[PDB]
Amino acid sequence: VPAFLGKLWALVGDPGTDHLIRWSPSGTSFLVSDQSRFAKEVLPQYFKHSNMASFVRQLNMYGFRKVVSIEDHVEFQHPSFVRGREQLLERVRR
Amino acid sequence: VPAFLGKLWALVGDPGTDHLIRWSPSGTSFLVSDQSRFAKEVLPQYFKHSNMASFVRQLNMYGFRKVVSIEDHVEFQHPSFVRGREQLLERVRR
Ligand code: NA
Ligand code: NA
Ligand code: NA
Ligand code: NA
Repeated sequence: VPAFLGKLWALVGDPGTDHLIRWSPSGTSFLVSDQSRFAKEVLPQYFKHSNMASFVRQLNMYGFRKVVSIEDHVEFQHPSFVRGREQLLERVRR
Repeated sequence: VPAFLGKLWALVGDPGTDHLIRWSPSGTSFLVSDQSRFAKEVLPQYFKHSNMASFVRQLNMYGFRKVVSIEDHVEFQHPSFVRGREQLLERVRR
C-alpha cells in the first residue's frame, strides 16, 4: 500500500480526527465535515502540509470520486477504500 | 425490507441485467450504464413501469446519492446498500 493511502486510511479511521474526517456509518465512503479546518488541523499531522488542493488532486489521481445528492463539507468514495477491508486497499492504484 | 428495495437488490445483482445495471467491482455502489435503455428494458421486468423519473425519485426518498468525478450513465450509492450485506439492507429507510 502506497504511503499516501496508508496515511489516508489511518487519518480517516483515527477517532482523534473524526470531528473533521471520518468513515460513514457503514464505512463505504468518508466525510470531511469542514474542508478548511481539515486542511489546517489534520493534514499537517499526517502529511506535514496544509494544502487541500494538493490532497484532493492526490485523491483524484487514485480514482477517488465524490458523493453528492441526487437533487463546507464533502464526501469521498473509492470502490476499494472501505472500512475494515484492509486487503482490498491493495487494489487502489494510481 | 420494503418491496422496492427487495426488487432493487434483485435487479442490481441479476446477471441478466448487468449490461444495463450492475454492482461496482467491490459492491459498494451500483452503475446504470444507459439510463434510457434501463428504463425501457429493466424497469418493466421488475416494476411493471418504465418511468425513470419515478424510479430516481424513489431512490432519493430512500436517501440514495450519486457518485461523480472529483473534477448516459449514472452511479448511485447508499451507505446501507452493499453487495452481500443482506442484513445491512434492513437499515435503508424512507
Ligand atoms: Na472508524
Ligand atoms: Na477520523
Ligand atoms: Na452481482
Ligand atoms: Na444486474
